[PDB]
Amino acid sequence: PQSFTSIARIGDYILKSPVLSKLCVPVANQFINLAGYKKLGLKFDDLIAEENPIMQTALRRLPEDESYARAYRIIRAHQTELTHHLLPRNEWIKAQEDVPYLLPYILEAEAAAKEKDELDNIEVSK
Amino acid sequence: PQSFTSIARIGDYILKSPVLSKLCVPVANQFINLAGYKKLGLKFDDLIAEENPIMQTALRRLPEDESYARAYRIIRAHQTELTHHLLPRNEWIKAQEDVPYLLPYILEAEAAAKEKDELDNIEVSK
Amino acid sequence: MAFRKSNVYLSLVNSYIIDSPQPSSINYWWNMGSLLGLCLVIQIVTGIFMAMHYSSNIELAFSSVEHIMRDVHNGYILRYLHANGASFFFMVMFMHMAKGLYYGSYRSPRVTLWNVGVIIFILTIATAFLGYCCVYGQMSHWGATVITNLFSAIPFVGNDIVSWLWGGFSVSNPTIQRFFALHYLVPFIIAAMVIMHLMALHIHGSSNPLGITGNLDRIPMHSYFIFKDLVTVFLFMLILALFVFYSPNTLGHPDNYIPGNPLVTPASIVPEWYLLPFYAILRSIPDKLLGVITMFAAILVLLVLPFTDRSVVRGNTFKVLSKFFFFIFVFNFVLLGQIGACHVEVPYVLMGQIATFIYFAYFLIIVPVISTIENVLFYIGRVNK
Amino acid sequence: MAFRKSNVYLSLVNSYIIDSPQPSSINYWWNMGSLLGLCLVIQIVTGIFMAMHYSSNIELAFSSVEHIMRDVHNGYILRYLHANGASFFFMVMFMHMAKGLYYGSYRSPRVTLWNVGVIIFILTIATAFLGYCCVYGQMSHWGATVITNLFSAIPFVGNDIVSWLWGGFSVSNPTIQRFFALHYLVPFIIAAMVIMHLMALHIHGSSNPLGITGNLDRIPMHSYFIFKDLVTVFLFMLILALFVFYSPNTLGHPDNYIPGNPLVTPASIVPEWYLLPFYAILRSIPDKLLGVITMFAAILVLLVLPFTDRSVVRGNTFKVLSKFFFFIFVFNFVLLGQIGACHVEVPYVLMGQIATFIYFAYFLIIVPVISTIENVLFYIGRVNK
Amino acid sequence: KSTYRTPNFDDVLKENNDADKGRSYAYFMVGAMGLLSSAGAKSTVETFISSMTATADVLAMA
Amino acid sequence: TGLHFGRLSLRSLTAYAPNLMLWGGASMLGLFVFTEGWPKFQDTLYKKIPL
Amino acid sequence: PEHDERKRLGLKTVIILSSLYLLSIWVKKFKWAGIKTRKFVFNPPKPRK
Amino acid sequence: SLYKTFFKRNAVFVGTIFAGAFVFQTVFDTAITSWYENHNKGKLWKDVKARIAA
Ligand SMILES: CCCCCCCCCCC(=O)OC[C@H](COP(=O)(O)OC[C@H](O)COP(=O)(O)OC[C@@H](COC(=O)CC)OC(=O)CCC)OC(=O)CCCCCCCC
Ligand SMILES: CCCCCCCCCCC(=O)OC[C@H](COP(=O)(O)OC[C@H](O)COP(=O)(O)OC[C@@H](COC(=O)CC)OC(=O)CCC)OC(=O)CCCCCCCC
Ligand SMILES: CCCCCCCCCCCCCCCCCC(=O)OC[C@H](COP(=O)(O)OCCN)OC(=O)CCCCCCCCCCCCC
Ligand SMILES: CCCCCCCCCCCCCCCCCC(=O)OC[C@H](COP(=O)(O)OCCN)OC(=O)CCCCCCCCCCCCC
Ligand code: HEM
Ligand code: HEM
Ligand code: HEM
Ligand code: HEM
Ligand SMILES: COc1c(O)c(C)c(C/C=C(/C)CC/C=C(\C)CC/C=C(/C)CC/C=C(/C)CC/C=C(\C)CCC=C(C)C)c(O)c1OC
Ligand SMILES: COc1c(O)c(C)c(C/C=C(\C)CC/C=C(\C)CC/C=C(\C)CC/C=C(\C)CC/C=C(\C)CCC=C(C)C)c(O)c1OC
Ligand SMILES: CCCCCCCCCCCCCCCCCC(=O)O[C@H](COC(=O)CCCCCC)COP(=O)(O)OCCN
Ligand SMILES: CCCCCCCCCCCCCCCCCC(=O)O[C@H](COC(=O)CCCCCC)COP(=O)(O)OCCN
Ligand SMILES: CO/C=C(/C(=O)OC)c1ccccc1Oc1cc(Oc2ccccc2C#N)ncn1
Ligand SMILES: CO/C=C(/C(=O)OC)c1ccccc1Oc1cc(Oc2ccccc2C#N)ncn1
Repeated sequence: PQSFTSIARIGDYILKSPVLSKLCVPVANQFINLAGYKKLGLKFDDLIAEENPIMQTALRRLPEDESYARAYRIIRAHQTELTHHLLPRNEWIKAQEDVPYLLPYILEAEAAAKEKDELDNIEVSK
Repeated sequence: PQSFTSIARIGDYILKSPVLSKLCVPVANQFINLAGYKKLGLKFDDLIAEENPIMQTALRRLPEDESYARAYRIIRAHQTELTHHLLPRNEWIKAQEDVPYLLPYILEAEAAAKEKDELDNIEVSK
Repeated sequence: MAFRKSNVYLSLVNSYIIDSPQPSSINYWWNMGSLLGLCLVIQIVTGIFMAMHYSSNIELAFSSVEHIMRDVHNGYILRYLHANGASFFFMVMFMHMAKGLYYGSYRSPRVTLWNVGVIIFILTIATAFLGYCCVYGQMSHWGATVITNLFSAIPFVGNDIVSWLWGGFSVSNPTIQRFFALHYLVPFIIAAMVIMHLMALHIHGSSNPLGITGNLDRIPMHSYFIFKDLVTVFLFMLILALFVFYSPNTLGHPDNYIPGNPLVTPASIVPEWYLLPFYAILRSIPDKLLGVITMFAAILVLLVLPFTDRSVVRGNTFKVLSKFFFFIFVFNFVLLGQIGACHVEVPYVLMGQIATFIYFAYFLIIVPVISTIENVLFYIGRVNK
Repeated sequence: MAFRKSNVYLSLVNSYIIDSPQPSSINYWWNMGSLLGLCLVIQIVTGIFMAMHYSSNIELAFSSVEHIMRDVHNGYILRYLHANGASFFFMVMFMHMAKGLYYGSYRSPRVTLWNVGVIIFILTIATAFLGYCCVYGQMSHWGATVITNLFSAIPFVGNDIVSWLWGGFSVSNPTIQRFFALHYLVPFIIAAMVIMHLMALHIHGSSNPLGITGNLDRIPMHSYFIFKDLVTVFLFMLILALFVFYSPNTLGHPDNYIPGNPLVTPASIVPEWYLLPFYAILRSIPDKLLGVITMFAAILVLLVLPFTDRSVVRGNTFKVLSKFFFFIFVFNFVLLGQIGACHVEVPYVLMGQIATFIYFAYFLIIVPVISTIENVLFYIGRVNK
Repeated sequence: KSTYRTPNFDDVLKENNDADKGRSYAYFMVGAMGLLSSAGAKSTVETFISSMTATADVLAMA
Repeated sequence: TGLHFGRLSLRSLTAYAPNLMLWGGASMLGLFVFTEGWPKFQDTLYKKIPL
Repeated sequence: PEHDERKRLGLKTVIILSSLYLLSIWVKKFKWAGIKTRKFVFNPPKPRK
Repeated sequence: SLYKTFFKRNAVFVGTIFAGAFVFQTVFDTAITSWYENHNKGKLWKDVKARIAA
């Protein structure tokens, strides 16, 4: 519902401020560790809801070696959930592996859909 | 429901008898003229119900120049029926044109299905 | 695509009454099925509004209907449209089934469609029987006494099915209260069977009056058969309005305006006109157990027609012998209705026994013999041998 | 192919409860939907058998229910299973809707499925209101007096909607007779909405407790979720049997065993427990017209949730702030039910006004603000800038 | 590693498989469930059906 | 040398000869259990020596 | 007046429904054991295809 | 073997669960009624009528 262009605009404003990045960034690190998706072997970009045309475009353009690895992490998380267990601690996702791999493909598809919408409902002047 | 092999067995027995072909054959000529399918431009083999596997086999094996002419006679008979009229008298089917064009294809498919059924439910003896 | 094809609820509407391919040559006999859908809505809607004022106790049932006729605003319109609308429902249903017999609509691949229709006909008969009991007139009490006493002749279970149906020792107060509750329910079971009836029709489509394939020339339903349906809807409503406002008691019995008395027997016990042929079949068997079996066999014998028709042609359009014996069967059905309204007297007793035999011999003897002969006459009139 | 896939009526059965692909990780919260189908069958079947012995006149209605409890064979089993079964129907429905809020089942592409469910919830509330009137106890008469008098505050049409709903000048004999006839009908409209509810579910399937796609690992319904459904069916029947046979009047009010008297007001007018939170919302607005609008807005505000949830993640499993405020909303709903059973006294009047504000502020203020903040915390906790 | 190597299943496997004992105990529990479900469904229908017989006030005027 | 005809078989019924003794007997056991407590079915079923 | 009969019929119903509840837990856990002990292994495929 | 004599032949696996449930009804109802009346002895009407005979 909220676009990723809007999320990146608010988030990059905080990260450039030296006083706002001392307050919010320690709170965001505690929020992610309490969420617990890394103990099931998932990255955050695996959790994005995909039933919309922007996300279907970005998933088509992903390189195929990363698409095979994403499918294994989702399947392993479903099997761990039905057994009501967690993964062994040496199989958890580390923080330096929790990178936004899908975010540049999403932002490129959002900018192209915005430019098409502006050209389709447009004014002229002599 | 009654097979064409059974109809041809009864009908060829009457036509070989010289006393039975003097009684039934004048009655059959009055029966066909009172039926009235020739005044709509149809032959009798156009009237056979086709929603069964034997008739679908025989319609596939018909030569294509006869299949195009059969489709035109059926379409012309539907248009004449909805106008509540008859065809002009010079467009009626004549008796020497009302030939059984589809009957040899039907009898060949019926004999092959009977031989398959006898070999599938069969006895042996030493 | 368009929104009428992509939406989940509108695509069911679009594939049934908008874009469905119809054969181009069907006539006005193919309009009876949509009139039956209008009749069922009329019977349900007038039924709910009358039920807001009705009492089902045996001391209060007759006066509740008189309270509807006198004190409810437009209450006489609700009752007369309901009672006359039941007779119009049976007349359209008789013509709808006779269209299927004539054109061979029962044949393959439409056997499941014909079998579901026979279940609908049984449930409609049971519905009209239960609503007639709720008046508790003099014909209501004694008609329920005659029919419920038939089931005591069943061996070993008969005397306990009847008292389980009465809730007591005769037709009394628990009988009328349970008959009104069953009368509310069965029209909702009929509406579910109509949905199963329309699903089987969507698979194969309709037949046509020539009997041959319709896949070569189709026209869509919307604005051609929608406007052809409007002609018969307005003619149906006009004739129904002439009965409701100008002659509202012609299709009924004047003994039903006397309250039910279990000590006085009427001089003649007569059903409504649409149940009169089945009443004459029952009175033609002297043994009581064989009479109730033959009465229920007159409906179940409709299921043997896909197996006793031996013709290789679908329908009666080009068959002169099948045309003649179809109309013999139609006027035999009218004669059986007239015998069912007479007294048990000479010579109506023997006439009803011969007409009962002709009814069952049509399905089991006449149709397989005549259709075998017509197969052979088509062959030897063409083949040169 | 097999006959369960080629037949026209069995392929609907096969694609729904036999071969339908389910996500492998759904838990026991996904069993509440099939328990609601069993509850609707139980309420319909016990309803027909009691209606064979019931009289809806205002002089006879209370004694008819006492006649069922004393004279009908196993009649006390039919009533107690019916009255306690209505409370079990509302408890399973509350847990079914709260599962949808927690896991984000309302979101796209399941908005049509959520909207049809809100219509079902409205029709179930109206059904239970009409059946409570048919007892004509002392709580039945005065509860109908309070609710029907709310509609006279509507401008220009209000004083004529109420007397059209009464059929007269107060709650009287035409009111009870029309309320029993409406009570028979609305469960059949509910059954048709359940069929439309299952059609929309077949298009997209179910969600799963992780919130992500289930297309990668599916197992069929038959012998896995059929036998998982049997565990909760037998536990449901065991707890229902403990209430019907061992404590049958715990979930009711003892004033409903006094016959209805329009001249004596009870000391306290209290609804059943499952309508108590909506009763406390109505009593917290002093103006009479704005109170009945706010009472109906408490159900219709469920439709704004697909538009006020701003998160890019479906469900509450990985969100600690949305978990906290979900359980704030749950215990606020329990407190509103407790306020609705108290007298209008200090300090329960102010407590009900604050709890009414918290109910509406969850859907319109708390959910869009918290889900926007959780979008940003996920971003800046990962992106190096 | 090699797909011909099967992972460790030893904490769930029986010490002796003995196919005529494992089948026999599972079919005892499924058979006991169909036994009790049929006796429960039979008494349920007879409770509803017997409510249509004559009431206690009707039998008192016999 | 050949067997029976018409979408069934006497071979299909010479193996299914003595088991509609027990598939008919499956629903001989049907109205066994489903008919109990009736006043109808007790002059042939309650006369037995136990219980 | 039904008080003595209601408590006798309730004892038969609770005993039967308790046995069906305990048997359904055993049968569900037997029929789910193949899914619950399933194992997965990932080997990354070779590129250029 | 006792699988194939009790649960294989499913012409009577439907049958034995339909016939063992018939004799189950009378033995179960006799056992509970005897336990229920012995737990409440001295309070029933038959225990009262035996010494209001006077
Ligand atoms: C309870 C009663 C409820 C009444 C509600 C209405 C129910 C009507 C029941 C009668 C019925 O079923 O009629 C069916 C029957 C059709 O059978 P059929 O194949 O012989 O005739 C094709 C079609 O009529 C041609 O009718 P035609 O098509 O020629 O009419 C011209 C026009 C339509 O005109 C009308 O609107 C007049 C009604 O259509 C056009 O062609 C012009 C378009 C550019 O109609 C006939 O014409 C046959 C006459 C026999 C009717 C005797 C009924 C015995 C019971
Ligand atoms: C009201 C009348 C209706 C009666 C029936 C309705 C039942 C409603 C219960 C709420 C619900 O459906 O969710 C249950 C949820 C557990 O879901 P889960 O899949 O994660 O747990 C699978 C388990 O690990 C394996 O469970 P397993 O399948 O291995 O064994 C079954 C277990 C009983 O299971 C059930 O009865 C489920 C209700 O048998 C045993 O306990 C063995 C010893 C006898 O529980 C929770 O998430 C939190 C627990 C408290 C919930 C109570 C809240 C009620 C308001
Ligand atoms: C449980 C068992 C139930 C049994 C159900 C039987 C119900 C019988 C009750 C009466 C039903 C009315 C029968 C109507 C006949 C319908 C047959 C039909 O659909 O059409 C047949 C025929 C077609 O004629 P064509 O248009 O094809 O002619 C073109 C030239 N070949 O069209 C015609 O020729 C129409 C001729 C007019 C028919 C007159 C029939 C008179 C009926 C008297 C009714 C009396 C009621 C009091
Ligand atoms: C207009 C209509 C409004 C409807 C509002 C409905 C309010 C009625 C109250 C219904 C209570 C239902 C609350 C639970 C709803 C189920 C959904 C849920 O909360 O998920 C279960 C939750 C999650 O547990 P997990 O973290 O293990 O699973 C995560 C997925 N992998 O696991 C849990 O935490 C379960 C804990 C449940 C405790 C809830 C106590 C409720 C007490 C209510 C008592 C009411 C009678 C007095
Ligand atoms: C297919 C649907 C129906 C049919 C064929 C049908 C038929 C009948 C008939 C023949 C009568 C006797 C009428 C008379 O001669 O006076 C009757 C009476 C009655 N029916 Fe129906 N009925 C149907 C649906 C319903 C429904 C759905 C309801 C209620 C919700 C209902 C309520 C009543 C009532 C209250 C009476 C008694 C009043 C009267 O005599 O008109 N009916 N019905
Ligand atoms: C409430 C009752 C019924 C309703 C609403 C209904 C509705 C319909 C409709 C709309 C059609 C398609 C249009 C038409 O051919 O007229 C149809 C066709 C058909 N119906 Fe009915 N019907 C009902 C009862 C019956 C009964 C009682 C029978 C037979 C015993 C029956 C048998 C058939 C058959 C065989 C067809 C196919 C006709 C053909 O394709 O030529 N129906 N029905
Ligand atoms: C979703 C379905 C239903 C619900 C939620 C429901 C609910 C209720 C409730 C709450 C009562 C008051 C019970 C009490 O406290 O004594 C009641 C009474 C009654 N209902 Fe229903 N009902 C449903 C379906 C039906 C149906 C379909 C019928 C009839 C065919 C019916 C017939 C009756 C009767 C006769 C009473 C009065 C007897 C009594 O008090 O138990 N009910 N209903
Ligand atoms: C008589 C009433 C109802 C019946 C029989 C019913 C039935 C069902 C069934 C069988 C399912 C699929 C299995 C499951 O997820 O539990 C389902 C899913 C669902 N229902 Fe209902 N339901 C009813 C009422 C409602 C109500 C009142 C709501 C919401 C206001 C609702 C909303 C939903 C939603 C959102 C789902 C999808 C859940 C998911 O996929 O995770 N339903 N329903
Ligand atoms: C051959 O091709 C055809 C075809 O030619 C035609 C015409 C039709 C259409 C013909 C029909 C007869 C379909 C329409 C079906 C019906 C009208 C049956 C009615 C269905 C019901 C479920 C009846 C219930 C309806 C009601 C209105 C009951 C509810 C009553 C209420 C709400 C009033 C009570 C309210 C108050 C306040 C008292 C086809 O479907 C079709 O197949 C593709
Ligand atoms: C996601 O995958 C799923 C899924 O998870 C589930 C759970 C289901 C579960 C399905 C259900 C729970 C079915 C829903 C339940 C209903 C639709 C019930 C409808 C209610 C009725 C039809 C009531 C009808 C009752 C009667 C007619 C009884 C009438 C009483 C009579 C006749 C008394 C007898 C009279 C005399 C005189 C003896 C799915 O279909 C499904 O696939 C989509
Ligand atoms: C099996 C027999 C029973 C089936 C009956 C079928 C006929 C049902 C009535 C048809 C009337 C059409 C209703 C309006 C259709 C528009 C619905 C819609 O716009 O879909 C939704 C709006 O959601 C709703 O609020 C639905 C309310 C349903 C109200 C019905 C009482 C949006 O449309 P959507 O984009 O989802 O379309 C794609 C669907 N796959
Ligand atoms: C209003 C809501 C409607 C919801 C519809 C849900 C579907 C409910 C059906 C439930 C299962 C019913 C089992 C049907 C048995 C198989 C059908 C069959 O035997 O059809 C036919 C025989 O015809 C009949 O006698 C129909 C029996 C009427 C059934 C009325 C209940 C089987 O023969 P056929 O080869 O044609 O089957 C293929 C069809 N495509
Ligand atoms: C309650 O009385 C109902 C009557 C009625 O016509 O209802 C519409 C009726 C009146 C007088 C005499 C008999 C009456 O009922 C009936 C009932 C009836 O039912 C059947 C119809 C076809 C097949 C079997 C039956 C039966 N049983 N067949 C004939 N008359
Ligand atoms: C006939 O009295 C019915 C009552 C009942 O509880 O029925 C189950 C009742 C008894 C006493 C007082 C009020 C009663 O009814 C009601 C009715 C009610 O209805 C609504 C519920 C939600 C939203 C709007 C309304 C309304 N109107 N909300 C609360 N109590």
